[PDB]
Amino acid sequence: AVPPSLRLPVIEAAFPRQLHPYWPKLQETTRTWLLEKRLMPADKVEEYADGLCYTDLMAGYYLGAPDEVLQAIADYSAWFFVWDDRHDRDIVHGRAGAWRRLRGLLHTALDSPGDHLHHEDTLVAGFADSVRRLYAFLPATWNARFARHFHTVIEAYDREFHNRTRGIVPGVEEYLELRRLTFAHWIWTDLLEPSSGCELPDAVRKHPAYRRAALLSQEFGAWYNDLCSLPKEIAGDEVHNLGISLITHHSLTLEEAIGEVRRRVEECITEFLAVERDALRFADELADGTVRGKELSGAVRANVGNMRNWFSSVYWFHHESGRYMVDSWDDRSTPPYVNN
Ligand SMILES: CC[N+](CC)(CC)Cc1ccccc1
Ligand SMILES: [Mg+2]
Ligand SMILES: [Mg+2]
Ligand SMILES: [Mg+2]
Repeated sequence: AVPPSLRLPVIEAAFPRQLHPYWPKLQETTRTWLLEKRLMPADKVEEYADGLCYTDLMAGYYLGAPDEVLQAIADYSAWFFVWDDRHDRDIVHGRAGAWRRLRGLLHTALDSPGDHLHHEDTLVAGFADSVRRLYAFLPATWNARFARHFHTVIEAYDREFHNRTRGIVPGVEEYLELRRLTFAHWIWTDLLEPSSGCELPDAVRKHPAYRRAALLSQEFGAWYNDLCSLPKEIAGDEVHNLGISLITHHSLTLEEAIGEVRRRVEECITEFLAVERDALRFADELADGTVRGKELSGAVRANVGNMRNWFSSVYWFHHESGRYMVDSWDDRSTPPYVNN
């Protein structure tokens, strides 16, 4: 039973969950990978990894992905959670130098992952391994776009580091802009393409229906994370959360902020339903009788289907994952699964 304040009947009724058939193998393979890359200590991997549901989250999203593509995405995503944890810990412990160096190494590795496969920082080596594998699926033009997007993500994380160190809470619009980067909207959107086996031409992926459907899917995910992770984030002195920006710059109470975030989340769903019709119509138009047209149509249709799957995957992930279960921690400011 989902807590009343977080429950979204529309998701539960109109966005039925899906699960990729590779999930059982995926869960164990990512667990092994976390252990082999030493991204988490062995006993924490044993106690916590499965319960974190990181593979479940990706397997409920990129339906139809080749197993190897799903595996690389899942490893990358688990890495990404561990990076969020590292960033948090560096901030909490005032490790400005260690963060600066990691930030620099990630920019470098992103451009030449092969060279960093056995780097001394296991977090960098893990990143390089997943990124090298992601770069092996589609042409270099897709790789360059992924890299362009992720350079931007790294810098958003740096801005977060400085906000939290300088005690700054972003304004609401400032936050909403930053959140498209810290949640990595365009990375998850990029990864739809290797999942359906086709780098989409700019003309296709920048079609206003495709763009808007892709945006709304990610806005839902980010803002629903904000709604559900708010307790953990308040407990851990995190300042980046739509609710926190509203309490700060619009003078709402906690109750009022939760309500306003919920409303913005619900609106995302019905805005998506409307644009989804246009995106699927676009998918139909691409099927003009030609082989290429059919390829493009099928890929857009699969991608839009997965933009829809993201809603239900993110929704349930927040109620299933140990990551947000702050009520169960002895110290609410220090999640048990992070390296402190
Ligand atoms: C740190 C969390 N994460 C995933 C790695 C980084 C952008 C965003 C996210 C949170 C919850 C669900 C889905 C994505
Ligand atoms: Mg976080
Ligand atoms: Mg974060
Ligand atoms: Mg959060």
